[PDB]
Amino acid sequence: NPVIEITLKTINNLKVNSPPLFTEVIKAANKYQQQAQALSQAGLVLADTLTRLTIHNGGDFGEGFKKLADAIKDLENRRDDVAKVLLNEFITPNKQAIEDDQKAIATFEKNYKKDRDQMRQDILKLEAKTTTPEVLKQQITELNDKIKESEQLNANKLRDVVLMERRKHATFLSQFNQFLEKEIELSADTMSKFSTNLNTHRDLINSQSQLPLEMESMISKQE
Amino acid sequence: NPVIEITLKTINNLKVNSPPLFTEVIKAANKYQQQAQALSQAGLVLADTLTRLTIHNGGDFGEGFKKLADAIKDLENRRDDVAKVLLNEFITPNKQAIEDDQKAIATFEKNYKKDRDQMRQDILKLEAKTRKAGKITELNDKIKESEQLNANKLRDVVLMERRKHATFLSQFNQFLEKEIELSADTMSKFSTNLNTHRDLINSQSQLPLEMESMISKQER
Repeated sequence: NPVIEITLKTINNLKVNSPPLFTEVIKAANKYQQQAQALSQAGLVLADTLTRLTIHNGGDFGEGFKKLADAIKDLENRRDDVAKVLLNEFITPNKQAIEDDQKAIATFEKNYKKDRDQMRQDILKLEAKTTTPEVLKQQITELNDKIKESEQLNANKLRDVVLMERRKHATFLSQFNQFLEKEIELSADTMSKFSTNLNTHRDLINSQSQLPLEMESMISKQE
Repeated sequence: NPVIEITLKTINNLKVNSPPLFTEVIKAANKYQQQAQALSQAGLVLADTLTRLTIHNGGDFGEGFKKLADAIKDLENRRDDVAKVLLNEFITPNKQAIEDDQKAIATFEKNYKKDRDQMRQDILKLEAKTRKAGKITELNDKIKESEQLNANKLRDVVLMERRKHATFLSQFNQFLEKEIELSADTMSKFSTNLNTHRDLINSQSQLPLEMESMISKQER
């Protein structure tokens, strides 16, 4: 029976195959998050070294260095927040969900054995409840009714478990989406910020051959 | 002489202050680049665990998992490219720049002194001269020649500092441009993933036709 076969196969997948595989994704995501924080902190140190350029270097270039430092700092702070989202919105909630689901499939399987065994019973007894054609008949149309009733249980239980699997997967994606949205946000902030620095640097680079006019104004004044 | 003092202050800054400050930037950047590679490698692992969900899970969700893993894989490989650009285009070239700039200000100072002194030896011998020759506008003029040797050397050294800072920014820009490129691809790819996920999530309570048809086939 195909209906029963897929039900059993879907049950095996959720109880046996799924929990370790999804748990590997969690471990992998947990490590990724840790490395993201590491990159974030390495970014802040870099930002600080750029700020320290402004100790002895003022003027417009000094302004550029400070502006570059502030941009990198702000972006690296936001990368940290991205890592936190992956941890708080995916890793921890899905870890809990993996275990909750693992218990839910145990229960469904129990009730599956029970309902199918209960159905086995009062079909045997309705079988073993068995001469005028108006007696054998209502014994026949009754046995068949219980079989059409058992068949409807198998199909209901197939729906129930297939939908249990789709709801598990949808929750997985729905939680992972929180990290994706924040990644998109960070990327958008990066494009917005780094373009302003590029524009500033380009004007700075194109002006490397001209003295600042407060430099000049000092030369004219000397007399 | 504010013209002269700024000149000495710029020689000192380029000679003494700047090289350790810029070297520290190179160091912090090398560390940043390495953490970026580590993050990239951890990402590849993550994309692998996602792909492995396809073994037992297929249909629409399985294909969703695959496209998610593929998206993360491409992006984390691009993050590695970005880290390379920072190393090959900024870290390595500016390391050489700092060394070269040290030789430059060294050579400059050698000639800043050599020329400034020889000027004094000439200016004294000339005021020493017309003293015993009136017993002289060339004096006035030669004095204005010094004020030109000074002002030129000031321009020269401030421009040396400007070129140094320009080169620094120009090399760093290569990395910024690649960060921007990575950000654009991230927005594009993840936006596609979100759209795929919305469809899947919205259809979690819908039994596939292949299931509905299998059920009906059992009744016959």
